[PDB]
Amino acid sequence: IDYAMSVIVGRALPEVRDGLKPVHRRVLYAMFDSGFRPDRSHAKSARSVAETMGNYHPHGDASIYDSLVRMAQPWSLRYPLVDGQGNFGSPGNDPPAAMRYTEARLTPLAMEMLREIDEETVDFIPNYDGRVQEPTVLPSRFPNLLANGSGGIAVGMATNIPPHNLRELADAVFWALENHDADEEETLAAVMGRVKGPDFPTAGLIVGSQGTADAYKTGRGSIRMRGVVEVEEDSRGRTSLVITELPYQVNHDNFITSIAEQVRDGKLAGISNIEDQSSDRVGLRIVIEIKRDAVAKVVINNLYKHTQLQTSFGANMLAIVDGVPRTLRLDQLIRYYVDHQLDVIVRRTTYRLRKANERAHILRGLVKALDALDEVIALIRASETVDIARAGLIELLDIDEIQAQAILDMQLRRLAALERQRIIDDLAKIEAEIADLEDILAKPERQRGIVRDELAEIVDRHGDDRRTRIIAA
Amino acid sequence: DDSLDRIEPVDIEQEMQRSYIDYAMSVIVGRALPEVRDGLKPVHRRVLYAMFDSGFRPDRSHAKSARSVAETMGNYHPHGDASIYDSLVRMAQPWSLRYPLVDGQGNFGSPGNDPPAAMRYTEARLTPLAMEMLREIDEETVDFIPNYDGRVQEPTVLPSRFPNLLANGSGGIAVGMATNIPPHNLRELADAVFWALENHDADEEETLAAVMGRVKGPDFPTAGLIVGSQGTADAYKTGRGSIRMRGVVEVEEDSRLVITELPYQVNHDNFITSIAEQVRDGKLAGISNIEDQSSDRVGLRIVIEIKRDAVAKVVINNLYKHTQLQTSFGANMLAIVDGVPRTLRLDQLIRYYVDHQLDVIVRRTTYRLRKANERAHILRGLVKALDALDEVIALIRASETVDIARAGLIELLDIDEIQAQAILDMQLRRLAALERQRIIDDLAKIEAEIADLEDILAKPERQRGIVRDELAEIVDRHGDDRRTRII
Ligand code: NA
Ligand code: NA
Repeated sequence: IDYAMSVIVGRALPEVRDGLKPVHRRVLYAMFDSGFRPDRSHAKSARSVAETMGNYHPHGDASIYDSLVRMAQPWSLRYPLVDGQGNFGSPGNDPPAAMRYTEARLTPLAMEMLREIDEETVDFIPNYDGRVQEPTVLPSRFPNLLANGSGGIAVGMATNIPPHNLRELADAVFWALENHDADEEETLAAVMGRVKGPDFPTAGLIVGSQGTADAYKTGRGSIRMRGVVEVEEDSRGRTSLVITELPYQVNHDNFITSIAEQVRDGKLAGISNIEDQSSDRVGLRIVIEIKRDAVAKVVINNLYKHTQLQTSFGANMLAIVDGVPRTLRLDQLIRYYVDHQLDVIVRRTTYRLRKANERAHILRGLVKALDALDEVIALIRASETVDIARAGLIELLDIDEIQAQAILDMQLRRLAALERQRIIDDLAKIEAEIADLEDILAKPERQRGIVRDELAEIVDRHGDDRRTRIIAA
Repeated sequence: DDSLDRIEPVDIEQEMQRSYIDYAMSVIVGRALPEVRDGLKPVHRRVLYAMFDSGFRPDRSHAKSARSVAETMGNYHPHGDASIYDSLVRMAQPWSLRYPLVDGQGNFGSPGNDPPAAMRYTEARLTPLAMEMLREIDEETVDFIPNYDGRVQEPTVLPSRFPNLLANGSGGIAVGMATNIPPHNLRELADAVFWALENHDADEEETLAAVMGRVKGPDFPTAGLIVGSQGTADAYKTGRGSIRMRGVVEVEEDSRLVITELPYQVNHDNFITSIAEQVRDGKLAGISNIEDQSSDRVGLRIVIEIKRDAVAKVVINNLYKHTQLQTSFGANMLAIVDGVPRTLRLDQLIRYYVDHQLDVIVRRTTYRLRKANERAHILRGLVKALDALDEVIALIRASETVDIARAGLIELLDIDEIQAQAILDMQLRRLAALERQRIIDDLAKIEAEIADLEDILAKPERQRGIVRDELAEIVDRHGDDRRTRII
């Protein structure tokens, strides 16, 4: 039926607001709700998988651990959300260890995605069995969809958003925050000016400008990615080619294999031997030894030709906007994100203000009780029951049942001189807070300034240098 | 293993390997078979405890099985959900367990080949009997140990307020050795236990006879009939025996052969299949047609019709012969006692259970006694404060800080820091007339409790009487009529 697709496209494509699919959102939220934060010891992955399975994804589905694992791989995510410990696989064919052998916890950036989620910043909905509530989206204090990108298949409509530099994106966002009046085309230009292009975790080089611009303005484009090969004098002492970087998503093992197989086919003469000298110290380092009668330049170009040393990234900016799949331009992605940020901020202050009032209400009744301490005390001791006392206090002080209950819940230790003053002082602080909150609600410029300052803090702390180099040649 | 005369470097490695195996498998066996005390294997114990720790109690709504499977998987059994759900499911089937521990809702399968629904479609919760297995587990009644990752503690055994191992029985294979204990009647077992409680001085031969006298034999949840006495007796006195089970066929006619019960563990579908596949092979001539007419509200009903020629029950006898309408239960009372597998006699099973019950009770009393004292300590200081209420109140209001107040109170009342902190933690509502009296009354109750507790610790007869009364209560509520009929 019509809702069939609406569900297939839910597991297939990412939301534009946080850039996540239901699985990942569930996993992250589960870890959060479990307290698996960065300032705490890693927890066995089985714990996270289990918390997700029982509350949100009731399947012995391998897709849970698969999501947890992937969000931990620095070669897959430009900005990882999971902090892994143990065997989480490799850029090659080496498979990850079982749930029970690995440990995981959230990264500081992931903590920014969940920031203030308990302050009604996003809409929650009941889970599969209706016992608990789950988030439809995360606050996403940092532009995750564009930062980490996304890749998924729908009914022939598969998304393919590339990763980007956090510092750059933040610049584009800051511009959109100040130029709220601007029109799309005026914005499309400013954002395209700040975001130089994709920034893959694997580094490498992007060759050209067409693919990028096409993607940013038409939501579709072919980006030319190229590995990084160095030329070295070997112990031969002749020439050896050294590939230190590969294009995004290129499997190291499959790559080396294609070279050896392509060679045997006779398609890659000039090559004497291939050897992997990679390591955590040296990083990627595939040494290709060329024959003494060979030109480095010709071998290189033949590599670009017959291997993934040079490959294309087929960008397709397709995301879910209000439950409907859509192909977007960079300016739309940016505006939809900013809108969400603003929505989060108003909702946050709306919530804080409500709770601030409830707090002040109680305090006003505690202060009243203080000004009549001797009376309330005698009244309470004279009362045969707490009910009588509750009723007597309401009458005696002119307060409601909640306020009257707060007084009866008060502890002896709060009667100490400095304790009593603390109640007074608090009341003043709370009233001042309420005012400031009401001010934010009244001024859209204040709200805009808040998202800007908070985002700036985030970029200062977690922002990093660009990895992928753009080559106009 | 092997033998000695070699003097080689390859034989040093051979000896060590044999040693590691012995140690290795001597430990694996501790898992394959059930413990004497609670009758459970680690999987089941973990599942039950997880449900308990989650609050999935009989007095609350069923929860999706996936929740139970998940709680188990993450805290105690991180290997997968297959083994877990299978255990949860098995413990909910009234045709498998004489006394189910899990209360299932939805498709938990059938006595035949119909498979259960997925964990997201079924719901489950603990039965009242399961709640008895976990009774007082939070009062240091059993030894706990850290779990796989050391983040949480898990039980090595459950309090087991009812004789589960003998009640529900058990069947497993560890290392060539496989246990096979049959289920029994709770009311009967309780009688045997009550006897052992009163006749603590009795000897093996006497106890054996006394218990064999109260437990008439296995009582399968699938009812049926046991033919003979040798098998049963053999099992109860040698820990091994062959018990003959028989279905219940009550033939009828037109209007123009009805099997209503099958032996324990006999698959309904496989049974009917064996009949048809054999008949068509001519091996079972004299049968016109088979027909399943069972349904909830009627029960098992397999209709078998004979040819005109033979209206003889000789067809019944041919059934007993070539089908599972009559099959044997190979009893083998093998359980884990102190980490070591052992074949036991009914009296040993009974005494080891009683010992555990007694252990649980003194441990419970010991714990309750400690907590009471800590409680009485606090109360004594709250009462003191009450007798000087006006003073303590003025003192507190005069104190510039809670520290000053804490110090002032210690002096003023002659009490320690803990007692002095309890007073400062006291709430206004506790100053109400009836509230104040409640503190006084409590102190008297606590002191009385402590005394009684200390008494239990001193008297073994009191401890024995406690397990007897509590067990009696359980049998009155959850005990049920016998199902299997003997001879
Ligand atoms: Na008021
Ligand atoms: Na005292």
